[PDB]
Amino acid sequence: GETTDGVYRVMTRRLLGSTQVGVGVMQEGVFHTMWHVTKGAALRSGEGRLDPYWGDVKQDLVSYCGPWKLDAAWDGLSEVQLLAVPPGERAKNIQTLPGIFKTKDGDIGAVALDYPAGTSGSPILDKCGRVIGLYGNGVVIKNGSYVSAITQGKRE
Amino acid sequence: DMYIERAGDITWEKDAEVTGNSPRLDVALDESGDFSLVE
Ligand SMILES: CNC(=O)[C@H](Nc1ccc2c(c1)C(=O)OC2)c1cc(Cl)cc2[nH]ncc12
Repeated sequence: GETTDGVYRVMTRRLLGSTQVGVGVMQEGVFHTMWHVTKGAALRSGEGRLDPYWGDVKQDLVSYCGPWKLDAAWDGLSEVQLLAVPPGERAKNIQTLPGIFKTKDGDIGAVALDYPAGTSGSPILDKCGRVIGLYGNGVVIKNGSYVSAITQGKRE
Repeated sequence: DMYIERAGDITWEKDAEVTGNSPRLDVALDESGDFSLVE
């Protein structure tokens, strides 16, 4: 079905009404989303079918129709934009300066923006519009607020 | 079954709502892909 580049909502009819369980990015004929959104299950795009190609529970990422294509990275200095696609609400760009997740295996960018769980998979962009990662896997800090990692995959 | 619906183009919006802070957090990542705060 539809393979035009852009941000897409991930929906389900298994529960009451139509529910948005996540978001994803279509780029170079590949759909990129977070693993906890689809659990690696097949997706539908109109009459067409999208089968998983690559996935990883630890990275919390999954690609459909082909290998992961997103490889732009945060520069460690500039502000970024979360193209938040919230459930039942219009796509909206939110500008922020990312923080840092310091891990035993290096530092990762982090966006401190609080959105519904069905917003997971929303792309984070640089000033060029390039997807530097996905919003939706992070931690809930002491004051009850949410902080997500800027999760980026590897382009083979 | 799950399905996808187009929600828009991926472009930077000049004059967008600037919000959110930049916190530096000590975190751990487990084998199940879950983050946790290290203190
Ligand atoms: C700390 N939790 C999260 O990061 C939530 N997503 C999520 C949920 C379930 C799983 C995973 C991730 C994962 O890796 O395995 C199971 C989440 C996303 C968003 Cl966009 C806004 C949120 N506000 N509160 C929570 C939450």
